[PDB]
Amino acid sequence: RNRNLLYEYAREGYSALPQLDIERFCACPEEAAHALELRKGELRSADLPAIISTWQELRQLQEQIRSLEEEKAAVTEAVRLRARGREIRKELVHLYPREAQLEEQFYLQALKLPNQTHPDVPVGDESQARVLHMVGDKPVFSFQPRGHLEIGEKLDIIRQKRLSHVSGHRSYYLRGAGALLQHGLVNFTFNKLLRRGFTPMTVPDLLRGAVFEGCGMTPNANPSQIYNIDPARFKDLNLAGTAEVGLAGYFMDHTVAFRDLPVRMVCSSTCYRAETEPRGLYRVHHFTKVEMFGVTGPGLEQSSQLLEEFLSLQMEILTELGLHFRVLDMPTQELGLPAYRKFDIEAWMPGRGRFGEVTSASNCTDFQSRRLHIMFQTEAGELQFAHTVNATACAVPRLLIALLESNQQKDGSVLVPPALQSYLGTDRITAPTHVPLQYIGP
Amino acid sequence: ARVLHMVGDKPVFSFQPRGHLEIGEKLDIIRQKRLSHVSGHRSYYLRGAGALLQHGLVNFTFNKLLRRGFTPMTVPDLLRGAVFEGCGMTPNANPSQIYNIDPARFKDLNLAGTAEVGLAGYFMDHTVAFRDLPVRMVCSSTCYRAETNTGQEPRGLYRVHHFTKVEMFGVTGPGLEQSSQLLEEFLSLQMEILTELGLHFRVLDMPTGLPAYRKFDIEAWMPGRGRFGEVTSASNCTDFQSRRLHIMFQTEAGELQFAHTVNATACAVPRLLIALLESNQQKDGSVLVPPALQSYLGTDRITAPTHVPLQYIGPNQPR
RNA sequence: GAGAAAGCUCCAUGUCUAACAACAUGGCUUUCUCACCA
Ligand SMILES: Nc1ncnc2c1ncn2[C@@H]1O[C@H](COS(=O)(=O)NC(=O)[C@@H](N)CO)[C@@H](O)[C@H]1O
Ligand SMILES: Nc1ncnc2c1ncn2[C@@H]1O[C@H](COS(=O)(=O)NC(=O)[C@@H](N)CO)[C@@H](O)[C@H]1O
Repeated sequence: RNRNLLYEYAREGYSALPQLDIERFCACPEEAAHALELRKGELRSADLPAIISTWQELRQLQEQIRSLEEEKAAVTEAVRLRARGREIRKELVHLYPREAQLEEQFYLQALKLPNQTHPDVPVGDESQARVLHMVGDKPVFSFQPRGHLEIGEKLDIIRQKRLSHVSGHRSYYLRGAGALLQHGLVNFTFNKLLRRGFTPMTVPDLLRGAVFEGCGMTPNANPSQIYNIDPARFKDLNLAGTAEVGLAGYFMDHTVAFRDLPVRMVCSSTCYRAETEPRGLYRVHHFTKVEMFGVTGPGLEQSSQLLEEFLSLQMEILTELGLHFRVLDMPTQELGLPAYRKFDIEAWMPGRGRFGEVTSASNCTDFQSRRLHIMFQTEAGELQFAHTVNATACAVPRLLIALLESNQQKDGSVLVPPALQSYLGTDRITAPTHVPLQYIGP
Repeated sequence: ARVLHMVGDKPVFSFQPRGHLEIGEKLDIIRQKRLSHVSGHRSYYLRGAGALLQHGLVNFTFNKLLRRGFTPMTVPDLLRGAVFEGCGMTPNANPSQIYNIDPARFKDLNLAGTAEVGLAGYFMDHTVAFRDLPVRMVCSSTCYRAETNTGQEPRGLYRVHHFTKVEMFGVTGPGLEQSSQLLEEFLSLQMEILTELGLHFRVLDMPTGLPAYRKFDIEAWMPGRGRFGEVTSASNCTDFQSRRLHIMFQTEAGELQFAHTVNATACAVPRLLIALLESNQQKDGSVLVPPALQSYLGTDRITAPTHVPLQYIGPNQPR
């Protein structure tokens, strides 16, 4: 019916069993209950005692198993007593199934537990979320600016009409200047990060369920938003929600030299979200976004500093583009299961009339590393778990909407910012020379 | 299988040719070790110089095509079954190259085998003005192939489930001559691109697939493989993608007619990477970067990465 | 991609053993087969 793929992975032996954090907060039950309630994840404080009790029972059984194994090893070495060995073997075999079942039940419930919440994260809804700062101002417009979809259809750059038969609902197409603008945006962000020293990386779109669970997303659920391929054609294959999931999978079960840390990887790849607005590019099933994900040093201070640098990069990119953007700290309620600290950057959209969230940065310091066993070995040779920070530099659909609506004009021409001016080759855009398509459908 | 043209000279190497995977692994650009669970089987990761090469090649080809007037375009990744049927690919058969989304979760949703299916969907049931013709648009998107052969060279980068492939799609006038000349132009453009890169290559003509009326196959000589490898496939089509999808173009008279479709591949990151790495292979394992791509990479000669390669701490290791 | 074989290029879960090993199930690494490259 319902079963995790991480416990199955550890049981089969594919990867080392993850190290849970229950022992970390077992010291004070009230603190953990308060943090979990504030996060308001799927698990609730009401159900925490059952998980803790099962864990304690599991620990006692494991200690007993270790003692019996030690006695059996001692008798075996001395003989190398037979009746005692037979009795010990019978006792251990009888106890083993029960211990395995107990472990399965406890780990199944424990996986649901979310990560620690940073004290400086406000508690409340998205509206309750605090605003860090705003760069730029709304452009003055003599007349009401039109919607991005309408401007796109008028210029024929974006085609969203009559697409159900071909691409299904919420499907969009980019043509002409729109396509060049998207390519220019991806290349401009890539070049800026490469100059900053980010190491380019490419991640496969298809990924297995274990990696997704480690990332923290729910791979299979009734309302699940991740696309899963048919089991008959292929088994345990899912479409990457974001590039960071692929990068995490690449880093799963591997070590990095201490000198290399911090490691920054920039990956550009298509992301498919089920997302189960009626029209427009605000909600799209698939889109292309450049993603910067980096694994920092063990120190939490280092992880936070890396997240701050990523935020600075996002701000510099949007300032260069010239869009009006406000950076607001995400609330505890929406932080999510795998995110410690999350920053949301919303770009003003005149046509939409509301700020739109386009960039999200998440500190996965202890959840993703523990789930996938990503660790960094120090010079002495010890292995220390490494914090991972993942953020999105830019998304073509949201940035296209913001740039088009911000630079729209009365004649219908859309101005192009100077940074993308070199890539496009035209200071502005004009009505398409080519005749727009004619619908001949019955 | 006639050889229309042969260009370039085979490189001369004192030492024996080295496989692309070995050169990449020593250089660390591409890792394909114990990636079964993480990314499925026969997937690949490009890092360091390899990623720069992939982005550089796609951007260089895109700039060259745009200079010639190609209208840039992007297509939706998810496509419906009817679109695939029109393009000549059928997912009904058990062995298929088209990934199939779960029917219960979503109905009739299939990943784009190639970018051509997306572009064909764009022109479905629509009429193009007789003056716009011919119309050539270049779309760059990742393409996923459902089945990659494991019988030969399984542990190789040559065949992969997901590869980045620039695709050029061009609609032409009613005349067969128009489509043929358009395809000829496409072939000349791709040949020029290969010559700029410097890869030795031979272009042959495929006899008679069923959807394509005519075909052109470009194979690039790779030293590490030691044998010719197909790198591009441009295949003309005549009133078939349109006649299946009901794609028609309105002439000056206004009569409805079915336009011809020509599809060509500007470049594919995996085969080009193999040929580029192998052709410039050096004694120390370093790979020379052609001057054309020097600006994009920005490094004259690739050297061993300073960062230490990743070690495996997973349970499936001898102890 | 499908099937099959082997243990190495070995790691796990179990049957009789005081216990190594020996045989099973599965993973991984190789090898042998039948098949698509739109
Ligand atoms: N249904 C959607 N359709 C199109 N674009 C979307 C959609 N949802 C979010 N986006 C865009 O994609 C970005 C992804 O941000 S996020 O999913 O919430 N966070 C991540 O993906 C983490 N991997 C960041 O490292 C958003 O900021 C927004 O710009
Ligand atoms: N398994 C594969 N892995 C990576 N690239 C591939 C693969 N198969 C084909 N290609 C790329 O796609 C090119 C054309 O082969 S093809 O997909 O069967 N034919 C087409 O793509 C044309 N119909 C338009 O793309 C190849 O030369 C190569 O560049």
